[PDB]
Amino acid sequence: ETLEALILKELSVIRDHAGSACLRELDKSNSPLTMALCGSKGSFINISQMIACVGQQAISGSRVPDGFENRSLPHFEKHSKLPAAKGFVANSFYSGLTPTEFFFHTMAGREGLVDTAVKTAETGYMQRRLVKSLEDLCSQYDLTVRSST
Amino acid sequence: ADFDGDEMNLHLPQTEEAKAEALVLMGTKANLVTPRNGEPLIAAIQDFLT
Amino acid sequence: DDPVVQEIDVYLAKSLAEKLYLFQYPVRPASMTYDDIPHLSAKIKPKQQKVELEMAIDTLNPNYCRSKGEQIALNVDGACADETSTYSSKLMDKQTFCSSQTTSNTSRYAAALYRQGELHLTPLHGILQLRPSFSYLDKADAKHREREAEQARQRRVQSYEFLQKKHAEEPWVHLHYYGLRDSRSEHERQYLLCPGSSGVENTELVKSPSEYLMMLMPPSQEEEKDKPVAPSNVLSMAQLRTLPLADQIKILMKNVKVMPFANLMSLLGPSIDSVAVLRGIQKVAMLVQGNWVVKSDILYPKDSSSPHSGVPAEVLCRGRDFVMWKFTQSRWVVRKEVATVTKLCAEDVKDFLEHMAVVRINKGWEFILPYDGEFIKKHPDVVQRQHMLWTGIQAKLEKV
Amino acid sequence: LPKDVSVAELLRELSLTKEEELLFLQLPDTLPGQPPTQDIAENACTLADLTEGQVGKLLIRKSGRVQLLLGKVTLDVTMGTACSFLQELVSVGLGDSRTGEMTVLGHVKHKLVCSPDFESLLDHKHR
Amino acid sequence: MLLFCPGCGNGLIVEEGQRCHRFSCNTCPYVHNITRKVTNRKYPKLKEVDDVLGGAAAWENVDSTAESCPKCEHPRAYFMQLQTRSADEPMTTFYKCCNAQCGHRWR
Amino acid sequence: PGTQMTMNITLGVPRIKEIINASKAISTPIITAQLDKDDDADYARLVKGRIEKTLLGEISEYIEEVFLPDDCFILVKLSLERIRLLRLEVNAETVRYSICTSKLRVKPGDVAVHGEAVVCVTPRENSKSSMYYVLQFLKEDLPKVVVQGIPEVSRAVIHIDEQSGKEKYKLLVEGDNLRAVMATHGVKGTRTTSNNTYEVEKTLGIEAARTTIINEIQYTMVNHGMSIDRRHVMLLS
Amino acid sequence: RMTVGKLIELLAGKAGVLDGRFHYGTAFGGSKVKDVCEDLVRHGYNYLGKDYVTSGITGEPLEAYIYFGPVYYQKLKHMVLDKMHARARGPRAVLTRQP
Amino acid sequence: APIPTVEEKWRLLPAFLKVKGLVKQHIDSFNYFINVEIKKIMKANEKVTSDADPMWYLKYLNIYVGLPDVEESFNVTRPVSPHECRLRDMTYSAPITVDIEYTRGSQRIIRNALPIGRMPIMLRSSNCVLTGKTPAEFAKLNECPLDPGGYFIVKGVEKVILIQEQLSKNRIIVEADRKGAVGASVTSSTHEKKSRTNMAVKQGRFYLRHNTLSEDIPIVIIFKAMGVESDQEIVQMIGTEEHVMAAFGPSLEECQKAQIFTQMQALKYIGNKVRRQKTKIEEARELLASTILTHVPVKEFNFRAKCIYTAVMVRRVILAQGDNKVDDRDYYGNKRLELAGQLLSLLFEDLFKKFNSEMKKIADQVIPKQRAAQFDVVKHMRQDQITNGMVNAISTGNWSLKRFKMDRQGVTQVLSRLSYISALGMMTRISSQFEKTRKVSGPRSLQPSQWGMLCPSDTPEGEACGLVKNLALMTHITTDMEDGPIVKLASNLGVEDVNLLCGEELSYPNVFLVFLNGNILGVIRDHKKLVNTFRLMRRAGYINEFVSISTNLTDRCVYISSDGGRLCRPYIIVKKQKPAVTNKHMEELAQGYRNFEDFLHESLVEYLDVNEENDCNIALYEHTINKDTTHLEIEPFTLLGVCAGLIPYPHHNQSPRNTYQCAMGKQAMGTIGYNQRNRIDTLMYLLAYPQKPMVKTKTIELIEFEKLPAGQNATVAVMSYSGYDIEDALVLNKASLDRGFGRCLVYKNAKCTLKRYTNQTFDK
RNA sequence: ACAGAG
DNA sequence: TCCAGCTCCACTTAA
DNA sequence: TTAAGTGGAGCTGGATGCTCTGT
Ligand SMILES: [Zn+2]
Ligand SMILES: [Zn+2]
Repeated sequence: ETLEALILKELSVIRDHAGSACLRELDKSNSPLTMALCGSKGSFINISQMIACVGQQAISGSRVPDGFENRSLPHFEKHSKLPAAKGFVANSFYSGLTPTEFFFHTMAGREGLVDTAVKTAETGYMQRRLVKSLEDLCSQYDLTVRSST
Repeated sequence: ADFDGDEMNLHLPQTEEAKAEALVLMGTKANLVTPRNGEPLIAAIQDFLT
Repeated sequence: DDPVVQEIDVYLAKSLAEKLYLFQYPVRPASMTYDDIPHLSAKIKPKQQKVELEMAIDTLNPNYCRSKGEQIALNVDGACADETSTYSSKLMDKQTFCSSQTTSNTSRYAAALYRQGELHLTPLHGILQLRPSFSYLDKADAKHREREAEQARQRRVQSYEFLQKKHAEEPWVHLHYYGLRDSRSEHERQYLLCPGSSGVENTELVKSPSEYLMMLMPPSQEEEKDKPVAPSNVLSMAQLRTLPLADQIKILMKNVKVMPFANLMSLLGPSIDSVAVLRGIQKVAMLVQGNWVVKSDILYPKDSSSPHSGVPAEVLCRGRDFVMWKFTQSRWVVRKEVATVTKLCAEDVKDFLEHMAVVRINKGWEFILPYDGEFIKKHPDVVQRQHMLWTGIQAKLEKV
Repeated sequence: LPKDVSVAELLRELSLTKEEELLFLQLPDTLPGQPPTQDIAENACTLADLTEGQVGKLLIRKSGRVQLLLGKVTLDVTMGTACSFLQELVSVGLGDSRTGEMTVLGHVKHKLVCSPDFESLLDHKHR
Repeated sequence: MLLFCPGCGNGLIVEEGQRCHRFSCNTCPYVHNITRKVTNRKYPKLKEVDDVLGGAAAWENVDSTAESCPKCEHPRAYFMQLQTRSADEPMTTFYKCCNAQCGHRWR
Repeated sequence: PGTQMTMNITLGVPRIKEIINASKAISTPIITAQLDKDDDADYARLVKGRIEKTLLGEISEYIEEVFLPDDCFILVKLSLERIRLLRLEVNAETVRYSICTSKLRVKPGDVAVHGEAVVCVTPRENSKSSMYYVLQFLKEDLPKVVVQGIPEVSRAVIHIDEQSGKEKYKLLVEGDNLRAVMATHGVKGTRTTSNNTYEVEKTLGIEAARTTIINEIQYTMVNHGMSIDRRHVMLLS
Repeated sequence: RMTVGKLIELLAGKAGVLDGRFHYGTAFGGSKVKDVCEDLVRHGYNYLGKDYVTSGITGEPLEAYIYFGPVYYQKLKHMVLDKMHARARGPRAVLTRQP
Repeated sequence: APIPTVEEKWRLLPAFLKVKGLVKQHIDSFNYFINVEIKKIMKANEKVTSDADPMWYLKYLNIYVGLPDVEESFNVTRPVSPHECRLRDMTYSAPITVDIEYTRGSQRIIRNALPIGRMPIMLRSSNCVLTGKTPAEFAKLNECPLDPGGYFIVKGVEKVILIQEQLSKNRIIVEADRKGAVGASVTSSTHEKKSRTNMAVKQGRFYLRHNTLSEDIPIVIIFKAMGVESDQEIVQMIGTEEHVMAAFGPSLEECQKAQIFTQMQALKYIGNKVRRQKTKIEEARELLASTILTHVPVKEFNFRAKCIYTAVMVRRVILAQGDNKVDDRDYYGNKRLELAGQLLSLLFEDLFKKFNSEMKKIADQVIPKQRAAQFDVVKHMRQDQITNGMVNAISTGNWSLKRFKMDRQGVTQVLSRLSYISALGMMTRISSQFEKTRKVSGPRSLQPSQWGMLCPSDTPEGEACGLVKNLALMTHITTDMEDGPIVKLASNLGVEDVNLLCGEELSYPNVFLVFLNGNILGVIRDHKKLVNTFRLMRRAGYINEFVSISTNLTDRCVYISSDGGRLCRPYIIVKKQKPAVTNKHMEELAQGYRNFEDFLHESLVEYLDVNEENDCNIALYEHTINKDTTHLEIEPFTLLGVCAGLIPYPHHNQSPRNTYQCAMGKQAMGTIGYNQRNRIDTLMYLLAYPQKPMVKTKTIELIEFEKLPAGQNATVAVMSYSGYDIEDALVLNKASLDRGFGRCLVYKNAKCTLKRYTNQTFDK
């Protein structure tokens, strides 16, 4: 687990020093830079991710778990803890993704889709309970909060 | 709302009291801030900020 | 890696081919042999081979708790009956062993008495596992419980009771035992050898490696119910035994619309009759511009519907044959609007051509493979009779 | 404990000791022969159909390779699972209908396994 | 330790006899007198760790430093990025900022 | 805010769900405890070892069964070097007193303390659905007795702060017994809290449980970037 | 949303209709940007598809350049004429007398 | 020195799609059904006999299906096209005719063509009228050449039997319980009986649970009932390590507390726990012989080969309690796909046994009672039991089969004809097993085991996100194989029998087990020679090329999977850092000398399974090849499916955008086929002036999308204009909509029937 | 009962 | 698929 | 010796997001 934290340290320095190197050489009257400075749509993570480097593809707060025996895909060696074998993309969305990097980024995207889909039945029953328990309370004219009874 | 094939509902109130409880209490000019933390919700959006 | 040591001869004996068994004990380690314990009864059934033994354990040793032995002997036996009895004395004296049958066929196992420099095999008639029995506790519970108190098509083969009644009909065969320390165990041990010369050439085992491989891996189907006449594109690289060779040219030329001459020798190999076969090949392919071209009758007989979408069209093979004739006289088909002269669709002509050629700008199509030599094979006369026959084909075209 | 191999098996029984040893070897399902006038079909040929006499030779090659040349084809000999329980090789003879002799010939220690060399059988005529 | 009867191969139990303690079978007369010291050592795993943690270097072995937070602008920082909610088409970040030990944690 | 969001802790929707369900057992309970002498870690490991559950097998270097011609027993040799390094208040006489607590009903006459490290446990007849060969039961059950600390605390840990002007050592305890962790010698019991509102209600009263509900809902809402005015969670509590 | 693929589809289409090709957009491959940037300069357009654009309301030129090209839009089955709905008072259920 | 690249490698994909993949899956299952399995069902039910009055019997000999016909008013029959069955609202079926041999006193009376029912014939199968025709002969059948088929026509609607995803039967699953305890289970499914057995460690001792036993009995009593009585042999079979024996000890100590020491005692104990449906001994012995672990065979009550198997289960529970290596339900080596043939086999077997039972009941009524004249059962062969069963179970979609306890619902769906991709995208759908029981988040995720088998991007959005899935472009599903030569080869490669050994060899560090679909073939030393020799015998052609072999080095087992319904994918064999496929081979493929099976036989292309690509190393491209590579990927764009194959440059987008395109692309207005004017459907959307895409994927060329497209090329300026385009709204051109852009057509339907009543009156 | 849409 | 009430059963104190 | 009050274990019954749009 010490190795995991150091690899995530060395890999996430690459995204910062790659993203702070593209934002220094963008001219003004760039359109994503204008749309990110005025906060209307986007950010600096998105510009630095579709120009410089798509970062570590993380699933459940960690690197990509092994789907096969002791490796993520058959395309890598067993027990390899390299960046490319556990979900570090090096390309941007400009230069396009390789097959393994595309598959890992799709793995990281389906978690967002499934959390959005599960979120709905996850929360609505809670709000139904809160409303059924709290709907009676009122602020009276004598500055107190009383129930119906 | 996001204008990507979005359906919204409508209700015409059928009583004068149902009008006046909807205008004074439920109008957009009287609901600019959210009741959660007092922050404004009706404000500018993309291409009105840019 | 030459056989640096021990070119060891391997023999075979048959004098014990139907007497030799193999008793193995799953619960007893290799150190604690039964060589010392005396034996009492040896029982067997020869068909449905099942062995029961009885071994006599002592009592004067310190490892026999006589207080428990008296109680277990009182439990199994009666108190004073002794007419028929499991144990003879007032103690547990014997231990009975029961067998279980390992396999159905022992045809492939062999015991090997390795002498110096040679090795003697002998087949096994059976392989039996002997385990210690616990039937005396069941007999003790039996003595303890007796002291206290137009039919349908049936399945009797798959019942335990009918199976036991099938096994009860065989009478027992009692046997004398002879231990390992007997001289008979040394006397009968020499029958695992065979009387034979050091060098004998074997009459059997003459089969070849490919026959042995075909014998241990037999072909799935001895003959198939339908016969493949091969209109479907079966494996051209597989020299199918039941297909004639000429039909493998017919299906190949239907696949490979044009091919070089030398590939026939490269695909068949020089063992074919590569001189007489041209009276077969002349009926299915004809040589044009140094190469073979498929004949018309292989692709479409005169009732075939259009093979493409758009406006349907009828087959007209001389509308193909005139095109391949034009490649025989000219360098190529070289002009823009041959589809008006021959009246048929452009979608026919430009699709037919697309299986033999590639387009260059304005000047039609390019012949896909270089001008090899016609005169590689010895035949002089065909060089002129080909012109006679294509003159006949031209005269056929001249009717329409 | 380490796991011995067939060349170390036959060396200790030959060079180290003159004393004979009973082995227990398995064969392939068919032996590469014709059943000699056995009224057949190309069925299985086993040891129950052959005759007495020399059946083949055993070649221990350099670097541990052990083959069983059993005619024109050479089989392959490998040490099987090593048993460590008791095994006894007995002769049961039914000299009479109701009685007979039982005799123990010795203890069997090692188990050998024979198998056809499918790579060499297949490299004669590839498919 | 498991010890098994040479006769029938059931499991032995320890009991006491008139001269010694004995291993005895439950189903046959076999007994084995314990004449001398016999032992079986387990050797279990000791509690190897002491595990002090929470050091500041154990906190800041993450990439980010010298960036800008919208609250206190300090360089010594600890960032985080998420994307695992595709209802949020915008990105997701969270930041920690601890140069002056101010300790903000916002979006 | 539940639609926006979802030592390990649970945050997001399951944390708010565990708060408002007010169940008696939450997933991952955490007791945060303050120390009075928060200067150096030599004092912190003492009170760490006073509350964390330590098994007998974790300090014994071997546990052997000895069969003799006159008696059979089970011998446990303590590894006193590890007792020295873990800074624990255990020896042979304390292990003798930690045994005879809910184990097979052994008698105090059955357990001896022959050295300072060796402890022999002579067994007797269980006499209730067991054979006197119950030595095998204590062969695998006696290493799981507790000798020191609180039986409900799974683990405890030392956590140090971030400030440059100071360095104080708190004590994040993963357990479900607030009353015990408050009451040990060396833990500042006036400033220690919990996450489980049921323990805070049972120990410190209904008003402290109200304060705990307020603090915990506001903490879970802050950690996912949300922001609720405190009057709403005040009304909920 | 980071659809750089649409931004390359536009450029590949504009470079494809000016010389009569179909540039491939195959997964993990396809025609690169460095090749379609050379087909647009050769036909007189800018090498990044941005064009000098005059506003049609005022007649003055726009300051920024605008990115023109053919993009393959597909029409979906969701039309508003099949979804506009209203009810003053109408038929009701029989069990619960509500609409 | 750079590794040379074969540039025409992609050609292996258009040569593959002529034969396998892309609804050829459904067709190769339905042809398999109507060619062999309807003969295996008749063989299992070949003779029926009335219980009263013997010496009378009906005997089936052969069964056929034949060509589709329609029965009309004046008993005129005629062959029919599928479009005529689309219009007139009838079903599209061919009559099942069986030949019989029955007794009317004269003991041998035979028949040859006795029609007993009507089988719905799937389109483009081996008995449809459409197969093997030219495109200009699809014209007189009013049928599109590009219609994929694979669907039925039942009462006019087009229903598709979807691909069902199951768990692999007959396999030990070692899993953690809700309580944290580690147990085992195997759903022992055979043809006649399905049942789940368990292995629970609820008190530190091992129990075994079953639906026939009212209380889960300890495991040593089961071993004593199964013929092994010494406890030493039980501990030999479980394991001879120290900690294994220490973990297993309290189950021997439990069995010695009771007085069970003999097999008769154990059978007496187990017999008095049986839920009652000779009692004590025999109802326990038969229960252990045919219900607990029913896929393991006992022949003559020799329980050795079942004792070895339950010892393997107990050893895996013990060794999984040490380190938490529990098996996952999500690795697709443990999934099996069930096509239309394997469902219609079960349906027809149930309907056919109900047919024989109804006829036997009629014969039992009419023989003892009525008349001395010898009746025939030919006069009671009412066809409407088979036809109504098949039509109702296809048209409605519920599969209530009492014989197999299957109660699936929602199997068939209506084939969607919104566009062309919608019709082709439905024919590759895989429904899941759970089907939205709860928000699982375990199978809804994307496992890495779906590499190249299932599409990473194509999935619905919403409650079915990650549960409805779609096949890749280059995948294949095996059928059930023969099992002839596999056992005969395996018993020559040094596999020792399991009967010639005690259990102690299972704890040796050099002895692996060889399984075959859940049954034990024995043990082996030096497993790598076995695996290499088996793969060479597969590459030569002696073993069928869909038989995969694998190795699990942790559990020390060598699996051989010959079963059907599991995923395959082709690859290129790489030997000593060079591929087996050369440029000369691909030129010979392009010129027509060879086809794809010629690549199969010459050991150039082999199929890999999901369990076998666990053991191999695969390079994506040729420049990734190092010394430990065994296979080369043919085409990496085959990773994406069919609906994702429309996306131009899909590897530059963010990943949810491709999913939203896989959803929206099915709903695009377009064209259906060449018969879209002769076709009368419920709701058909067309576009007036469609155009083919200007930027296209090779998948578009493969599925022939641009012969009938969906969409128009719009000249798009990307700018901020007029402020009505804020959140995803887009401004159009008024003078472009007038000239024809976006012009669609909407076709609807209105049908009316005019029936004749039983009373002689009629609508008018 | 199934598929969609937000 | 997860979780509060209800009921059954051993386990000490106390006479 | 046993009457009795209270722990712990198994069984039982309850619940699991909002709408339209079609077959
Ligand atoms: Zn014994
Ligand atoms: Zn801050």
